[PDB]
Amino acid sequence: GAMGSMERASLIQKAKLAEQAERYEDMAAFMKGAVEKGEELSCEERNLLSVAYKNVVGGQRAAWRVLSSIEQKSNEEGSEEKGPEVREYREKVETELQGVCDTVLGLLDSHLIKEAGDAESRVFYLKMKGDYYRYLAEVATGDDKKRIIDSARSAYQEAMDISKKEMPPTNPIRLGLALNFSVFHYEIANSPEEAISLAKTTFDEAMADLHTLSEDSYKDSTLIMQLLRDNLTLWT
Amino acid sequence: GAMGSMERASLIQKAKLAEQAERYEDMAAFMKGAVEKGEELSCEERNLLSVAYKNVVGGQRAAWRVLSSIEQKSNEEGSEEKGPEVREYREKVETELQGVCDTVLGLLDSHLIKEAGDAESRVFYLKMKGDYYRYLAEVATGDDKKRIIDSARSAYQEAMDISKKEMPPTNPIRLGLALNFSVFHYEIANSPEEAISLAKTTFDEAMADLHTLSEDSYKDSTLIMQLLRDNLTLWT
Amino acid sequence: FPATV
Amino acid sequence: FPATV
Ligand SMILES: C=CC(C)(C)OC[C@H]1O[C@H](O[C@@H]2C3=C([C@H](C)CN4CCCCC4)C[C@H](O)[C@]3(C)/C=C3/[C@@H](COC)CC[C@@]3(C)C[C@H]2O)[C@H](O)[C@@H](O)[C@@H]1O
Ligand SMILES: C=CC(C)(C)OC[C@H]1O[C@H](O[C@@H]2C3=C([C@H](C)CN4CCCCC4)C[C@H](O)[C@]3(C)/C=C3/[C@@H](COC)CC[C@@]3(C)C[C@H]2O)[C@H](O)[C@@H](O)[C@@H]1O
Ligand SMILES: [Mg+2]
Ligand SMILES: [Mg+2]
Ligand SMILES: [Mg+2]
Ligand SMILES: [Mg+2]
Ligand SMILES: [Mg+2]
Ligand SMILES: [Mg+2]
Repeated sequence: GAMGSMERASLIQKAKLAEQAERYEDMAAFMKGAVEKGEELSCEERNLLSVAYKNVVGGQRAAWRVLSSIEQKSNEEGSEEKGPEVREYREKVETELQGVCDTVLGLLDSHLIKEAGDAESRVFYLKMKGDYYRYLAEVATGDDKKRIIDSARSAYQEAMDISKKEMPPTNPIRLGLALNFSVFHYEIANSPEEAISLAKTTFDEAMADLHTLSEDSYKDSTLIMQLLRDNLTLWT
Repeated sequence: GAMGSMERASLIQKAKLAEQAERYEDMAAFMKGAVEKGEELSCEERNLLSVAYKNVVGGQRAAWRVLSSIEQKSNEEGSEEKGPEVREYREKVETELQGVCDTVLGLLDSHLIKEAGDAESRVFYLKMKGDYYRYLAEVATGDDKKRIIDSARSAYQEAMDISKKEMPPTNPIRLGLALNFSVFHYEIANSPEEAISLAKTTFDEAMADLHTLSEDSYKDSTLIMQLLRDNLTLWT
Repeated sequence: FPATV
Repeated sequence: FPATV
């Protein structure tokens, strides 16, 4: 790997520089190199890993959506045939996106999840696993769509089970997991009632736990609670 | 070249899709492939080429500035030594930026400029040549800084001479050339009086030509006139 | 689109 | 920074 000759601490330092410069591809490459040193990640390092890949795939998803929209318009009644280029370029972006998802899932499977025993690491990585299968599901249309959806659900469910046993309701990782699993239900799994139920139960239980939330996690958790409320407002 | 097997028209079509998806690296690669087909570019195609590379290098410049700022702070009195990583990563971004500039300059030199005879193409490409040497100048500190600055000036000057002879004062390419050459004077060449004089003369002459400006070019030209005024307000 | 984190 | 186009 191209990062094999760089010190772990230098990779972490450069991932932080890349974040400041909004160079998310570089950030992800640095964090992949750090993971490949074979040591567990600290809490701050997990956050750098997640932010890097979330931003890379986020841009790919935005571009894929633009191109898929064009492609669907091109396949409507009365649209002029303009050849294979829209499909080809959508496929190009899609394959790149799938490659990034596969890279993240490979890091999680070797060997971040196996070695994560504390709830704050295990839930975090399982959430990421669900998220990256969800992004694969967004673009999947072949015979593997159902398996991809099942893999996302299984990861989210294991994370949910651990989070309810081991974390308080206002823990930001627990809240963010529930936010995203609720979106999975609504947008991926054709289960809007489950999505709404999860968002509402999560929000209500977090409210009753606010009297215990730390001032340090308050911004993160209240933001995620607001996102739960935003989704509920969109869905009801 | 990786685009050698794709039809010219397909490259142009995909550059337009990439622009819509804000995939500027892809856009630039498609337009480089189109240029390498060996035919002159139309006016719309020139614009796609310019927008693609302007956005690629624009992001690199923004990241370089963030990292150079960190680097300079790290070299101040009382700053703790944190090793080679900031310099290394700034150098990495810088080398990538230089590579993109070199690629654009190579396309212009082979063979866009040689074959451009109409003013609207020749001035456009010479402006681009000045711009990409200017971006090289922004990061240059070695013995080549002066030569790079001279190359930018020579390109901008040839473009200026053609533009004043062959285009009306409110032509957007003429206006944009003058805007950028004025910035070159102020920020690169340590010639603020020349920068101010050029911006003022350009603005005043364009005002007196507005009664001839087409409704189609009105938005572009009035925007650039506003940018000239903005710079003059910053500089005086 | 709905919000995720 | 000053504006360019
Ligand atoms: C920039 C520096 C680095 C080192 C990269 O840290 C980024 C952020 O990492 C922490 O935050 C975390 C995360 C986010 C919160 C919601 C952002 N937060 C919102 C309110 C204001 C302050 C910032 C989003 C990220 O995607 C980030 C890392 C991601 C997650 C999700 C990860 O699933 C795998 C689960 C929930 C959340 C939000 C945990 C949350 O704890 C700090 O606590 C923040 O201070 C800090 O900005
Ligand atoms: C998106 C579709 C594509 C095919 C890529 O076209 C982009 C734009 O190309 C034209 O515009 C041109 C350029 C810009 C003008 C200023 C933008 N304009 C501002 C007011 C509102 C409408 C948009 C910026 C570009 O960087 C663009 C292409 C660049 C330049 C400079 C290029 O030096 C080498 C010289 C001046 C200018 C501004 C010429 C200007 O003619 C159209 O006329 C616009 O409609 C259109 O959006
Ligand atoms: Mg070591
Ligand atoms: Mg595919
Ligand atoms: Mg339940
Ligand atoms: Mg052909
Ligand atoms: Mg250098
Ligand atoms: Mg003069």
